[PDB]
Amino acid sequence: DIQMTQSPSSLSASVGDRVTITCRASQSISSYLNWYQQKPGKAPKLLIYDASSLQSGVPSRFSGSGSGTDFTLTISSLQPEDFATYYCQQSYSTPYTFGQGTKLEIKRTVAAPSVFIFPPSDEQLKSGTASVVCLLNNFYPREAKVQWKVDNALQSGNSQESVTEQDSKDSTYSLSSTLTLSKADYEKHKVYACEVTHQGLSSPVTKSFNRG
Amino acid sequence: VQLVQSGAEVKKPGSSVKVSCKASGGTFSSYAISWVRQAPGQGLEWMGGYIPIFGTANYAQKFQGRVTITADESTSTAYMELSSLRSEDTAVYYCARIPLRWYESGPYESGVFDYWGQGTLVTVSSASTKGPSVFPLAPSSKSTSGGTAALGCLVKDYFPEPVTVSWNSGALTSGVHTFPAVLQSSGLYSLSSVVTVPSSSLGTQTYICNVNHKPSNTKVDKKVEPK
Amino acid sequence: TKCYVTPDATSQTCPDGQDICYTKTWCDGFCSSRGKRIDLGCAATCPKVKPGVDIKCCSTDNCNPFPT
Repeated sequence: DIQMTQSPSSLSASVGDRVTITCRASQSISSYLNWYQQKPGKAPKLLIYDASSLQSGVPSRFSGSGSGTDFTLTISSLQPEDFATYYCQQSYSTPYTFGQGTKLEIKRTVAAPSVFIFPPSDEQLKSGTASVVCLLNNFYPREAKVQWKVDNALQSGNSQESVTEQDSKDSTYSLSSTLTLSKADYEKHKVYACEVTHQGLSSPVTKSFNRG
Repeated sequence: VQLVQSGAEVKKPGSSVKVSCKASGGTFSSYAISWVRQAPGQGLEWMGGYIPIFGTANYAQKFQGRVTITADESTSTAYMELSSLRSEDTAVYYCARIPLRWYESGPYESGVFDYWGQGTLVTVSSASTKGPSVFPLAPSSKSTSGGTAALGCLVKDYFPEPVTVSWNSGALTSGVHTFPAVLQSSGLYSLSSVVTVPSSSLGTQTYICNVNHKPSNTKVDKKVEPK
Repeated sequence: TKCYVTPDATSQTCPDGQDICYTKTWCDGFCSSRGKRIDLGCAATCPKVKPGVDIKCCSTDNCNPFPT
């Protein structure tokens, strides 16, 4: 099937900026490439069709250009409404194929995370279940690392990570790595610490809870 | 032109789903109704399309024999029925109008989706409806400032995804970070909502969270207090 | 006054003052395997033409038709 690859997988940029998103086709699709925008929890919306044509009611800021295999989307004046995943979908072949999508973020000042460790609640500890949640709060570069060291032993393969979408006012991010350990291995240790490695942090910040 | 699809559907491995897509304001015949599924945090995948005028349905090779697309001009409603549902079929399903361009040979489809419908989510799992277990997040051992006021509630072991957590019934909006849900091997989901309020502001205001898992009608409010 | 319009491709009462039916024909990429993209409709002036556009304008009713 015609394979289409949008190159700017993620592209952070300020509202006072102009952004261009690339989509490459495996086959010459000529002027048959449509452009769409998907905001979270919302269905895609067609911005540009037939490569350059713009649908009725689409901010002129949105301009599209290209032919053959290489195409470009120009968002012109970024407005907060214009920050979302954008998709390129050819119209040349029966197997209609889409690009992976490019997420437009808000370039903000580098902000360091606020690290917090939450010990297992006794109500949960009654059951064999024991969960330890670590919270990084308001960090700008989303790229962040979390380690889980118990009694100074790195703990890999026992934690799951969930990240919040960029905040509205702060334009920052928040992360939560919850380690899952049976009541047994829990009471079988003393130190429970969370390491945090981030761009804004000069030194790794490792908080700790010693209750065993 | 508007497209109004079915509601969410929870289905088991091997089961079959049929999703409604209702077209309004536009000529249903002169148009074509395709379908495109979006797996969680994934891209969009064309599943197939049906041009009523021709009555024929063009299906992708993948989904050939499992997808059956139908149209009822009477109700101007279009239907996508996927069978042999697998876990990986857990995704949002969208219905989209495709304009038709008239060439000399015959009316052909223009691969532009001018209109898209409110998505329908089909969640395929071998799990059954389970209510969540709200567990509280205690502070940073009454810290001086390394704690500020980071408190929260843990929503764990809840199966039908929709789950809504709020603080002080809407009084606490600033500083609230309800996280995205994460699926565990158990086949159940876990979520956490953590609020960064003022440190000194702790007994002054009682901080309680409000869980609403309507699938199992479990509305639980648990107090969050230091130690 | 009553000619054919492409997108719905039905006999659509042509609007007041408009008594034409342009059968605009031109070739796109797939002109090779499909044929000239056909375009019918209404007008009050035989529409203008581009190097590859060709247009036959009826003046009677339902005479802006498409080959099978």
